[PDB]
Amino acid sequence: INVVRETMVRPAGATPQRVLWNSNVDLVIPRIHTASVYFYRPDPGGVLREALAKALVPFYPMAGRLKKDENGRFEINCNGEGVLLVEAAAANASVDEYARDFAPDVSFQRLIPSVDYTQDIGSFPLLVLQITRFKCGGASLGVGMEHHVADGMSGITFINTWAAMARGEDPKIVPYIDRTLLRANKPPIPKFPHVEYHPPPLLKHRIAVGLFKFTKEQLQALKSQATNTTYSSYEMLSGHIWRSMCLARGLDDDQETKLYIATDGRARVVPPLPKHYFGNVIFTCTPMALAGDLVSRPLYYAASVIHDAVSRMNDEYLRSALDYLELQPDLYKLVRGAHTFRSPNLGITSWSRLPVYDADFGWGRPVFMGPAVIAFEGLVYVLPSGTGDGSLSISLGLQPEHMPRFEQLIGQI
Repeated sequence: INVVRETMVRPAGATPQRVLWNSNVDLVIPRIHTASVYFYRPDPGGVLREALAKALVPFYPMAGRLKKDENGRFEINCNGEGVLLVEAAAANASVDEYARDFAPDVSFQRLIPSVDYTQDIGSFPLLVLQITRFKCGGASLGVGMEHHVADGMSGITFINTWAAMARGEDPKIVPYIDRTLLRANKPPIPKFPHVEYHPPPLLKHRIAVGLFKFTKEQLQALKSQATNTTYSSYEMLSGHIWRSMCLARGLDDDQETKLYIATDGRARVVPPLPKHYFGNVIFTCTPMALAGDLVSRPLYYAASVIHDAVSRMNDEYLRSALDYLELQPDLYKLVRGAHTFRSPNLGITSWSRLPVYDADFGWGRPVFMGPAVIAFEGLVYVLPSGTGDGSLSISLGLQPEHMPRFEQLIGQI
């Protein structure tokens, strides 16, 4: 990959010099990962830059820097120091030479800046953006965001705002920037045990990435296997992936397994949070069951443990977690990235609700929106459909000798 330019873009002007306090859910997050790649194709530089500065007027926390206070608690120091925007060019080109089946791999890590977090926090950009053009109109947007500034939803809002501005339009949107709403009460009064942050079950006493497609003529069936109640397609798919991995890993029947589902609390908090709330609201929801009960009983049981676990996270339960996390012994060791989604556990983060394919700059809309590289096993990305099909794709990492099976049980609905 060749590089034409590298610019540290700061807001167009007039930005507050805040220091944003961060809510407990603004601190417990898996690392600074959350990378993303956007793939474009032809349709029917001097503008992408100024649109970023214009979009950094309302979203000034993105142009800030990471900082600790006197207690070591992480903050967002609104420096206005800027966001890194790179415009790359590839000689070899052929976007699908490059992306091929769009499955994540190390070559996607090259559509993204290198950046050393190990350095001092106050002097790396919280967000980096790369624009890599190809041979006949292929474009690639790489996004690398720090978790302590905003969640995925608030990050996609920015990319959409940036794209809406580059189109020659205007944002309409003012972000709500105040994390004191999710402040735990004084004193913390937990009402639940909160097994979400309990240690995961242990397996009873590098890798291969896999991208899998679910047509619409597959999701129909899952809705056909639904019974007292009747569950939804995503709840079936999720349990289907839970069921498949429990069989792909050859788990013993009496083993406890844990599914780490990220949950958006913006809508279930009373009173409801403001629109365009800028921050991290992602709460953890962990349904659990024995490995045998998932795979021996019908698929609607796997949704039963998933649905009843998500339906328990009401305003009384979410605010009880904020009080709960205030009492934890170490602030960021509940952060568990590299070996929590080990066997027999797993994690499923879904993007089937974020307006992902709304990043039209003028080159059309994305054909692809997905993660750059799979770090390790256990994390399932529920991709959204771009062609309006009603489809649903998933990307996944597993041990090299569990993927050949996992591919065989996923295809059988």
